[PDB]
Amino acid sequence: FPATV
Amino acid sequence: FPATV
Amino acid sequence: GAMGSMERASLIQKAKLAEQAERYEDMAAFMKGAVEKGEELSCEERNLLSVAYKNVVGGQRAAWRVLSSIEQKSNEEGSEEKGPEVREYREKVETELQGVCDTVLGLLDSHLIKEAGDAESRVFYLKMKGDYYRYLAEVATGDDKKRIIDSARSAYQEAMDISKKEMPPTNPIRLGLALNFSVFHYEIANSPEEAISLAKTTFDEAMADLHTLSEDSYKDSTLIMQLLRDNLTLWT
Amino acid sequence: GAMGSMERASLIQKAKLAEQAERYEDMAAFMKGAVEKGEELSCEERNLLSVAYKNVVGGQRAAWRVLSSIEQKSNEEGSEEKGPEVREYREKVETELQGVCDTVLGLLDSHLIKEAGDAESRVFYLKMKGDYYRYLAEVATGDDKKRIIDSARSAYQEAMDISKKEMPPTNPIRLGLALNFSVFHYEIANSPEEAISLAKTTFDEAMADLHTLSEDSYKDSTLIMQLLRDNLTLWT
Ligand SMILES: [Ca+2]
Ligand SMILES: [Ca+2]
Ligand SMILES: [Ca+2]
Ligand SMILES: [Ca+2]
Ligand SMILES: [Ca+2]
Ligand SMILES: [Ca+2]
Ligand SMILES: [Ca+2]
Ligand SMILES: [Ca+2]
Ligand SMILES: [Cl-]
Ligand SMILES: [Cl-]
Repeated sequence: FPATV
Repeated sequence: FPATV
Repeated sequence: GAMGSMERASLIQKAKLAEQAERYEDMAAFMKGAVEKGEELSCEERNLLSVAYKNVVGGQRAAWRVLSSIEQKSNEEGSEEKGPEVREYREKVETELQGVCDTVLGLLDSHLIKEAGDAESRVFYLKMKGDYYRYLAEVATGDDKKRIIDSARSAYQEAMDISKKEMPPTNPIRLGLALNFSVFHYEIANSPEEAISLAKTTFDEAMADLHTLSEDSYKDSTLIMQLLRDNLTLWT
Repeated sequence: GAMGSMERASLIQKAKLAEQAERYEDMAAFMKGAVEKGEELSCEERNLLSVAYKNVVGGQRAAWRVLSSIEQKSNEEGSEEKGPEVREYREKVETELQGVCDTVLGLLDSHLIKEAGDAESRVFYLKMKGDYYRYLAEVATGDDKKRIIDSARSAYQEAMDISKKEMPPTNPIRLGLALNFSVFHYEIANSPEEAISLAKTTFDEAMADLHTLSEDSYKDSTLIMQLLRDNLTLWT
């Protein structure tokens, strides 16, 4: 999964 | 802490 | 609510304790109580709110993905019938996840967003609104999926518009907003070229403004820039 | 209860799904429901029960320890007064932990232990009884602490007596019982010499019986023996 903050 | 199962 | 009898300051104190103890459901309940006191949140307080719910919904999302994968396998060619239990349990977790998202969206709508006038606060809450609609979109399959996606998009877009007018390109909130909106484009909106363009433009514009920053601000901005680069590497 | 309308087999199926999803509170609720159906549990089913509650109480214990440490620091010389909130929140977590322990002990008393006639089942449940009284003892400070300790001791001792008569010295349940009872002696009963003697005798008697075992049984027994050795290394 891609990075999120 | 010591090991328990 | 449940927390109506506890002082605002005590709720905040206990949210911080719950964080230290990794009791994120408790942390979220304390911060819900604090929001429902009706006063605006400080920067530190809005961070406590976001951390608490991020961790609660994050665990739900991970569990949902496990169960969804099992369910998908159960529906393949050659799979033995096992009854309604996988679907029922995936549905249970899904409903809990949707409830948490609805809770956060409710706090934002009653009344955090409307009383947030400073750019930093307003953008922070609008990013949250986009994020929690995005999480609803991840599990949506019915006649409201389009509308959920559009709600996420609209919130992110308003946040982007404010952030570009009012914040420097290195500002961490601006960077994190762009990171997440780019993921929305890739994973939810079926727009990988938009996702890539946004991540690259954001990275580049930040790079050009790093010279203005202190050592500590530089550390924060570069850390988020590395997440943009990580996504670009995944996608290209 | 809450699970009264769900089939026993569906509760078991869903406990296994909840395990895969790392949803241990759900797993525990499903297995409580299964126990309350009134039938005896298979080996696999008793393992699901134990895993679920171990993980729930394990998280509570870790949180309690964090909060207790903060509380102890708040009571030192030179510590600024911060009000009742640390104690209140430690008390909240403690009460939740005690409730989970009471729930498990209740299942064992109504009616798992009394219907367990085979040595392997009876020992398994008596070990659980000792473990959950031990967890109550870890947080006990009042006029019942002695009685809680004695309840743990009594359960472990009955389990030990059966295990020595009815099970080989390499049996995993026997080994794990001894491991935990040895920790009870060291950490709860203020008897480190008893703890050390029990761990060493258990290890040695197992070592002498390994020759009787298959490759797979050998792997299980040696893994637990290594935990005995790890504790001995910590204590000597
Ligand atoms: Ca007040
Ligand atoms: Ca649904
Ligand atoms: Ca305002
Ligand atoms: Ca500005
Ligand atoms: Ca039935
Ligand atoms: Ca207490
Ligand atoms: Ca029986
Ligand atoms: Ca035997
Ligand atoms: Cl269910
Ligand atoms: Cl509390």
